This record gives sequence, C-alpha cells and structure tokens, in this order.
Amino acid sequence: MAHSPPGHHSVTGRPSVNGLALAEYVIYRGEQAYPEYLITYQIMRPE
Amino acid sequence: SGTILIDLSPDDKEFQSVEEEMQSTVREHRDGGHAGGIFNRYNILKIQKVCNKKLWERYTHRRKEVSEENHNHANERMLFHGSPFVNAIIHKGFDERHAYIGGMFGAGIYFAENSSKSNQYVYGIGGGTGCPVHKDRSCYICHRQLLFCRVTLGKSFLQFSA
Ligand SMILES: Cc1ccc2sc3nncn3c2c1
Ligand SMILES: [Zn+2]
Repeated sequence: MAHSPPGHHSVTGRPSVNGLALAEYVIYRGEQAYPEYLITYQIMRPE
Repeated sequence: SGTILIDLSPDDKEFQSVEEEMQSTVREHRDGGHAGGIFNRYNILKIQKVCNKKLWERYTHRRKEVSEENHNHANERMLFHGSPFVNAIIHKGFDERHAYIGGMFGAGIYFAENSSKSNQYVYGIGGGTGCPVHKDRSCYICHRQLLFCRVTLGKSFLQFSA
C-alpha cells in the first residue's frame, strides 16, 4: 500500500469532465474506514 | 472474528436513510453499463448493521489521531465500497489486501459517493467476469453486496481528473 501525499490523510478524485459524476476518495490506512452497513441488493432492469 | 450482523427492519429510519443514499446516488456510467450493468435503481433485499468492538476502536483511535493533526476535524464521510471480499472486510476490517495497486491515485483503498460507481467493483475490477453463476456483469437475478462505510478523510489531497 502506497503513502498519502505528504501533509495529507487521503486523496479526493474530483470529476473534471463528466458533470453528473460525484467524487471518489482514496485512503492509505485500513484503520481510516469502518464498514458500518452491509447492503444486499439486485440491480433492476429498466422498463 | 467478533463481528455480528443486525438486520434493520424496513420500518427503521436507519434502513430508510441508508436505502435513500443507495438509490439517490445512482448515475449513468461512461461505459454504458459494461462494468456494473444497465439500471436506474436497485431492489434493496437487506440492510445489516456491522458490529465489531475491536474494528470500531481501531477506527476511532485512528480518527482521533487524524483530527488532532487537522484542527480537530476528522472530515468524516459516509461512502460506498464494492468488493468481492466484503466477507473478509466485515470480519477482519480494511487492510492492504483491499487496496487496488493499479488505481488512478496509487495503491490505496477506493470509496465512491456514487453507489453505482462502487457497484462496478462488486464482481472485481471493471466488474471482472460478472456474477459467479451466469458470468453476467449485468445479472438482474444474482444478489450483490455493497458496504456503506464511515471514512476519515482528514486533510484530503484534491486531484482534478476525468
Ligand atoms: C480501483 C477503484 C477505483 C475507484 C473506485 S470507487 C469504488 N468503490 N468501491 C470500490 N471502488 C473503486 C475501485
Ligand atoms: Zn447471475
């Protein structure tokens, strides 16, 4: 696993083309996330 | 492992706010649905609360460290994570085995505000070969799992990117 950029705890990937896209985030320490909810689902076929 | 899964009732305000964040963050993907399938919404089958004393104290311990390095600001988000290894994550927690070495921002653990983005990774990088049973990245039958995770960002490096 790589290191955060010096002086940073994470990386934000900000969308700079696709106007509808929300952000993605990267952490470099497993201890910086807690898996609070397990969601079981199916994707639905559009009508 | 120490992990117990508590079923939330569909009547529970917690089930309802988690379902709304799942449904409201679906978007169209530039791959036209290649990795994650073609869909506008989900059928939510179950929401379970993940309870592990040891993994929670490991989280709050690191969260206090980050906040003390960032003017008492953890910069905590709720974000989606998709992985074939959710069973290992809920029992043993996140670690370097859940990193992506070839990710656009290097070997780290990736999270998304878009549930539909995390959906592209449930069956592997770019959807892998799709569901175990039908080898179908757009399977409407097989049950998928996502995590909705508490994530400490602290001071985040801003990358402008396509
Ligand atoms: C490699 C990669 C890049 C972006 C994302 S956003 C997300 N949500 N769950 C997994 N991921 C990933 C994985
Ligand atoms: Zn299937």
